[PDB]
Amino acid sequence: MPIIEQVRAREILDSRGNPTVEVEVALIDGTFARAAVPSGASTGEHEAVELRDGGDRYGGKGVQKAVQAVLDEIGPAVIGLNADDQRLVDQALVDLDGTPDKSRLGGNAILGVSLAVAKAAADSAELPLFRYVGGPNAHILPVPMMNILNGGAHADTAVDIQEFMVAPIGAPSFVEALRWGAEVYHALKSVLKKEGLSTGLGDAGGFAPDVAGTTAALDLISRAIESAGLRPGADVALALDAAATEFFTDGTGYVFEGTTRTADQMTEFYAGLLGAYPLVSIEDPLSEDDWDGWAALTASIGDRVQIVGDDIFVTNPERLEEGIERGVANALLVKVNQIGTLTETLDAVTLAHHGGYRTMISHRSGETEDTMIADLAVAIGSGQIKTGAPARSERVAKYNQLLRIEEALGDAARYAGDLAFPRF
Amino acid sequence: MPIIEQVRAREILDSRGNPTVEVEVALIDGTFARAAVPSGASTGEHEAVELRDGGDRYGGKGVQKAVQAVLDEIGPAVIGLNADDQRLVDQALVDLDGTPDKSRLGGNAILGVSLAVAKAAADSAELPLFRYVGGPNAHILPVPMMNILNGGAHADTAVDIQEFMVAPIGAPSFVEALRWGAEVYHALKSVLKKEGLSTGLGDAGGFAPDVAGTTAALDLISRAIESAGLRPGADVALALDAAATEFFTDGTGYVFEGTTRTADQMTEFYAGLLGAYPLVSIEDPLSEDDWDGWAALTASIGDRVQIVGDDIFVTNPERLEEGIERGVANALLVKVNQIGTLTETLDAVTLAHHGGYRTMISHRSGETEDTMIADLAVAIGSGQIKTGAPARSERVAKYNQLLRIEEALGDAARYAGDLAFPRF
Amino acid sequence: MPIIEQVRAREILDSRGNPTVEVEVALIDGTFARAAVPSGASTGEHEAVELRDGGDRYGGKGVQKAVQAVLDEIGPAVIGLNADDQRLVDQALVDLDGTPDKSRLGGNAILGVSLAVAKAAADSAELPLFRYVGGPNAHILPVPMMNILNGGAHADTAVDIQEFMVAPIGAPSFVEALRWGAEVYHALKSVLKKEGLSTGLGDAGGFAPDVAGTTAALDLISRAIESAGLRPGADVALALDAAATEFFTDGTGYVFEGTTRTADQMTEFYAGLLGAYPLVSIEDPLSEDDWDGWAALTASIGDRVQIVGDDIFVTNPERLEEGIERGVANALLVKVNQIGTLTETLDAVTLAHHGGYRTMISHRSGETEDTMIADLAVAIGSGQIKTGAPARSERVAKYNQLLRIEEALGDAARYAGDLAFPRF
Amino acid sequence: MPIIEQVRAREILDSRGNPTVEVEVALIDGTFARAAVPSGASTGEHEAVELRDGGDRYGGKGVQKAVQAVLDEIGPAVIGLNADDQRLVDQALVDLDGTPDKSRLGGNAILGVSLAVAKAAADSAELPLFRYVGGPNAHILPVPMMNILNGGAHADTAVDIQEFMVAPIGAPSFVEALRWGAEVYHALKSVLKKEGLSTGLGDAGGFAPDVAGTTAALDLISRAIESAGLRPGADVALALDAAATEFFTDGTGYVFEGTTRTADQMTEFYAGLLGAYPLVSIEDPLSEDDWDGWAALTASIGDRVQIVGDDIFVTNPERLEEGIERGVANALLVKVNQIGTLTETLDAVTLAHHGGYRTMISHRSGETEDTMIADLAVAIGSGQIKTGAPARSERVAKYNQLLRIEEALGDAARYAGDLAFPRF
Ligand SMILES: [Mg+2]
Ligand SMILES: [Mg+2]
Ligand SMILES: [Mg+2]
Ligand SMILES: [Mg+2]
Repeated sequence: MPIIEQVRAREILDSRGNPTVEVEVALIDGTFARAAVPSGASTGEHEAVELRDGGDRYGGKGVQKAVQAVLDEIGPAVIGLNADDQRLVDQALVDLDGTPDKSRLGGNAILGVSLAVAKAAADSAELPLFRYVGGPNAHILPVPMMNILNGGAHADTAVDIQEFMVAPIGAPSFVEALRWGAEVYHALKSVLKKEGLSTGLGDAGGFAPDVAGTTAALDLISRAIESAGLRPGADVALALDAAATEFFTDGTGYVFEGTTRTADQMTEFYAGLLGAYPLVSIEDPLSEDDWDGWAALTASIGDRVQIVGDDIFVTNPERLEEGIERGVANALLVKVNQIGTLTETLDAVTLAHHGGYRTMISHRSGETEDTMIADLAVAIGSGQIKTGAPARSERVAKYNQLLRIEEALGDAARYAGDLAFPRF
Repeated sequence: MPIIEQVRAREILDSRGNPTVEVEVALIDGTFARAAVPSGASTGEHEAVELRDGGDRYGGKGVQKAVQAVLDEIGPAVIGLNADDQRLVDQALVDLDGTPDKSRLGGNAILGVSLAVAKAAADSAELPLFRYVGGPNAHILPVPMMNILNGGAHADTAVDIQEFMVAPIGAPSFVEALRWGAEVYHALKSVLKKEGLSTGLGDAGGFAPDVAGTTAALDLISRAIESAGLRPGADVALALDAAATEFFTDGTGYVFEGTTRTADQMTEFYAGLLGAYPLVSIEDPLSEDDWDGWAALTASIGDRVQIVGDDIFVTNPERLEEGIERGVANALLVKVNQIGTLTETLDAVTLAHHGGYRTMISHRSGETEDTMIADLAVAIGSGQIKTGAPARSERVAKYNQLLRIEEALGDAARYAGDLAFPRF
Repeated sequence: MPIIEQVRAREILDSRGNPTVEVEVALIDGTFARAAVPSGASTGEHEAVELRDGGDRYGGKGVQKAVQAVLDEIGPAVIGLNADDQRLVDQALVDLDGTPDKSRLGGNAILGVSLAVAKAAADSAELPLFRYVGGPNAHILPVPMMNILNGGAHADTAVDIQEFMVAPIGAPSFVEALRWGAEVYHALKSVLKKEGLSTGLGDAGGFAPDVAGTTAALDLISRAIESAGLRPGADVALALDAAATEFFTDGTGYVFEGTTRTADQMTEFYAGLLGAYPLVSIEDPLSEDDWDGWAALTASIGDRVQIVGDDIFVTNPERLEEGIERGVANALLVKVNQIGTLTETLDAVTLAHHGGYRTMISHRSGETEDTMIADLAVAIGSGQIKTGAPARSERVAKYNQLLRIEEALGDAARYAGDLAFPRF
Repeated sequence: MPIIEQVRAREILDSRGNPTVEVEVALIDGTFARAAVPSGASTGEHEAVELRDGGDRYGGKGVQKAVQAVLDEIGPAVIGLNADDQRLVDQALVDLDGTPDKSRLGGNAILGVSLAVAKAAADSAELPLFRYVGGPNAHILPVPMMNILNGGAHADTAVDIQEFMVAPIGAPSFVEALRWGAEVYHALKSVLKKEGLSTGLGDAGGFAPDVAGTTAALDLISRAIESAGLRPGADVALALDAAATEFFTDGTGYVFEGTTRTADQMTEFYAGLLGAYPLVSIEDPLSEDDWDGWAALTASIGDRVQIVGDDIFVTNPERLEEGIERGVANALLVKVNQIGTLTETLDAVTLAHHGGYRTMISHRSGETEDTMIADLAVAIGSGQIKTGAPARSERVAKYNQLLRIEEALGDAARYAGDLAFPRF
């Protein structure tokens, strides 16, 4: 019954106003599903390749070639397959491209199809997406890791740390956790007026105030948590995405808060912040190929704090395996578009989970109205999601979808809360 | 649509000819599913309680009280629930019993319903059981851990080790792995005739030859592997279930091969066998509450060999958590009937997998024609199953079901093979 | 509507771990049915031929050639036929083979299809298999003839009689009859410990104790019946399968309990046991082509005791006709795989029933999880089944299926009990 | 699905213009079936009781009380039952009447319902009636036993033998057998004109010529067979229904061809005719309670000729059992209305078939347009039917239905031919 009958794509805009791919899949039983592909502002070196058109149109970021690839080549390869055979469909897509990085049809063309197929299979089975992907034990609502203040390559300030997140770990439920996050984001606006700092927003929906650096930024978020009537750490803890590749010079070191520092010095710095602040997680504290520094840092602070690989793993099973052997990080950031299929995303989660590593499902800078990642975070029981500040519908659509999943689960829902961060 | 409409149970016989519970669930959409409950010959102290009738009938092992509980109390609690809400159904069963060990309605009455509901939900979604429970990424065929020679409480011999298993890790596919296992079991019969040793079978379908002890038994299996044209270790490795509670005296020590030994001495013994034999796994090397010995042994040999907790964990999240904190074992044996629900089984797998621990899905001595555990092993991607020697349909029905799942997965199937045992 | 649309086979394992054929049939109305083929350890000379692959694989017992025959030749001959036309389908299979013994496609390839078609027709009619084959008057639950102690070619002992069965004839219902059988099998284990005799199992799930011979074996079973609180004969009677071909030399005589004896002497021996023991049935008391001895023996004791032809008839209408004319035996053992189709099985039953002969539906040494024979025994109202000891799911699956049929029939069920053996 | 929803009866006329019962049954799935009850001109003492109204209407033979019983009592007892549970339905009817002979609601009210239910179940299963009752092996077309010349209580002539039948045993198919029967009946009319004998018809559609007696009558039928171009015996054999109760005086003897004779003398007479004429069957050669004579006669000629019990058995399992023990007759006449249910009819067939006895399905003098008995004769593989001369649609409707069943069976049809009468 859930036989793929039709596949079409169109060019749409992402939350930053740049083009991205949207796919629709129709099954012979009348099932219709739609999936949209996110896009990162700055991409890892090792991510799957997005096909972009080049030329004058949309500053060269058009995706009419990806749309044409879905119609000319991918559609004809998957019509007649069963939508339930996700692995067969993703294999057919990977084999049809024939490149390691999906540079021929584009990670953007292939992921659209992989996701739309998974959605059509779940509709066909009459199961919500989280249940279809995760089975009947998918019930864990994740701690929302909300980026309410920006630095690094996301601003023109003194702050080299890219994202400052709040984590409402002490909340009893996801519905309360979301409210705590909202009320801290609103308090932080009011505190930014109090100090004459800018309340202008950036791409991920958080603030970019021109502050001294890392500790200044943390101090303001602590204020905001207290302003909201919540206790820092016990109620709302903190996390960073250093995105340290962005302030790394190839062969050279970490140009960080007006000094060049070694992997080991960055480590000293981070251990500093652990002592002074309620930190549950630090993502990309060192750069995408700094294999020895990462190993050193994990060994130094990995018992004290979740260490998350983003750019170093790019959701890539080959790269995560290298890090697990090397004792590199204790968590994986999961970005479906880094790898290009749902199948390869879940193989990477499996390697992580079976390996002792936690997962954090992540948005991209360039998001869509698509909420698949809220379903995915519950499906894999990550207990953690990074999908933005509680402002901008490309962020809030995910939180709204988590409210809906929590409601659907009833007394079966469990909020990960402090059990996501047992090192804290 | 998949609303529970009717629930009935009956008394049937298990593979040992003792009574057990069979449940049927009908949904309002016409879906009908049947599940049978296995039973262990010797049970752990901490396992969920089976309701048995007592009295003259079937040596007191009747289950007409469990059948009556399904009709009088459980049926009325779950009619009207949705079969897809496994967690809601299992919660309703656990709340209705109201005991920690399921001593009021019986782990046997509750598990029948939990399993039959999961089967009816999968039929209703039109998904094979492994896909419904594991999602579209369920594709790993497990290494069959085949018990071809018995000792301990399963014989009256000098052999204190309970089960001697072959593991066809070097096979390219599950279909070949099964054949390798069969051909080694058949070769071992012929080798047992050659030495005038008995070829009479026991409960798990393997041999119980009266041999010197552990090393004698290993030597005969090595012969059999070679007799089959396979290389010990590279093609067919070995595993034990010591079931060391069976030769443990409370407060006293391990009465093992004509000596009382300490946890540490047992450890010396096991490290001995690692050096001399291609061992991938040892299960219950020490007793169900020997928390300090287990920790010591894991630390000593856990890097060299999978260490499996059976009786020490009884598939119980509270007990597995205690072992993970204490650094006790690196794998969990998964026996649905030890805990009493599918929900609590998957919570225990989740704790294991997320914790770095491997899983091995297990049969019970008293099995049925039911093949749910073949589906479960693929659903959770355990990469390992312990469901008997390749003789007796209560064992072979599971292997036959794994052939069927492999065939259904097509080029999406992956055989766990040597990737199940990275320490070897 | 019940038009055969698809036919596929696969290689699976039987209860002895040797390969056998499994067939699936799909009808255009969405009906899906599965049937598995049993296999005998030692076969009659005149049985339908099993195709086996030869070569190294599985000791030459592979059935990939039978699987290929189902896909290459049988499938194409029966797609488009109506599943309800069993006789047309079986004729098409017999004509396509074109041999008298089914040596071209294999009795194993043809029976799989014949059985799977009958199952799909019954599902399509929405009738349980026993009702579809036997009509609305199929309601007689058979006396289970349970082989709890082995001799002959099934052991290396002094006992030349192959099977010693208990028959719970005085039971009020099949559910009680099964319990009586179980409780006698369990009592007999305990009595075998008491005498230091082995409790190791053989292929049919019974014991093979090294005892003096026939009378010794009977004495132990009588003890076991009494140990269970039942009266020998009135509650639990006895039956033998001598399988006398196994101890016959072509042209020479019956090498039986350390003497060569004539057909007439064997007869004297059997008449001896009738006098001393509550015997309801003796199967193959003389060899497969000893036409004159059989006639002599039937005339001598046929009024005192059921005499069953197994190897002499091989469920073959041509051979049963020869025996009915010659006054040879008063019952037929019915083994679907001896003849190769359901149609030819029922033609043989018809000849038997219309001829005054009773029928006993039989398992094979190599069984599957398939329970078709429980349905067949009720469908033809045999009042007698031989499907093993009440241990091993390849045996117990049949007894469990008889419990289910009894339950489905309600107050319409009748237990054959002592009305199966009017000579006793 | 095939749940009995509605049951209604009406009064209709039989082939003799007397009232009889017609029943309709509707199932909740929309299945509608109609059955009519035959009636015998002269009934056996032991037959099930027909309810008749008494009074002026239709000479007291009205059945409005039977119609009222179906609406007032039987309908309410069987609405809600499953039509497939024939045994449960027939039991409910037998229990509701509560008499041994069905004298409270009438064998006529109960049989209508039993038959209409069986028809509705077969429609619901989408199986022709013969296949639903007999299973997929129902394929034997019976030899038509055609009564072309009447005597006894069916005429006012010198002929005490009630029915003279032709049996086209040497025909290759039922379609040819029917034609042979027709052509002999037509030839016999022409031969009756040649001798100035009457060609006026009686109730069973045959001739009643005023001839000398038995041998005269046989001689005329032989002529007719030859006149048709067929060989007596090899092509068309003979059978009688003596109906000897009709010429028996209680305690006294057999007033037969102008003499009072003993059971033994009747026997001498019959053995006489065997020597002189190609006789395959003689029905009721002695009276309904002449148990010792019947036994004597069977022993004398039973090896030479089928001996059929009609009035002595009345299709009654209790009475057939008495005859089988006493060695009384070798065949049973099967008249559904003698017993009152389909279930009890098939129990009687089962006892017969399993007992070495043949069956002959029979019409009644008072028949309807109903053809159920053609289906029943194939369903039970009787190989013999007695349903009249090949004239009158109450007779020919059955033959026409056998043509239809033969056509539907295709190359699966087998004509019983000479295999119905192995003694000839
Ligand atoms: Mg990042
Ligand atoms: Mg164990
Ligand atoms: Mg035999
Ligand atoms: Mg008559």
